[PDB]
Amino acid sequence: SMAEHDDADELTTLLLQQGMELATQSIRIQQRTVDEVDADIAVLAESRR
Amino acid sequence: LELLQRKFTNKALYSWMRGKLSAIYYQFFDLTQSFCLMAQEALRRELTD
Repeated sequence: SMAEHDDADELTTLLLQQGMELATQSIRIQQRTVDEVDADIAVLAESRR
Repeated sequence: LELLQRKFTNKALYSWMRGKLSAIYYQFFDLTQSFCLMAQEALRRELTD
């Protein structure tokens, strides 16, 4: 029984670490999206000129 | 998946464990039935029926 519980805990820890690094990559993706929106604003400024 | 395969309680451990238990159960059932039969014979002798 103790071995089973330990193995389950180890699996949970591994899942958490993987989720952490995926979250970091998501941060980067969202920053890139913001940059794209800024570029669109620049295009609009040129058209208005 | 790789972590799951290297677990202490992997598939092989459970398979061997339940196979050994199945063999033990199979023999123990015969032993217990023989014991119950001799107990019934003792009761029959006691009641003379």
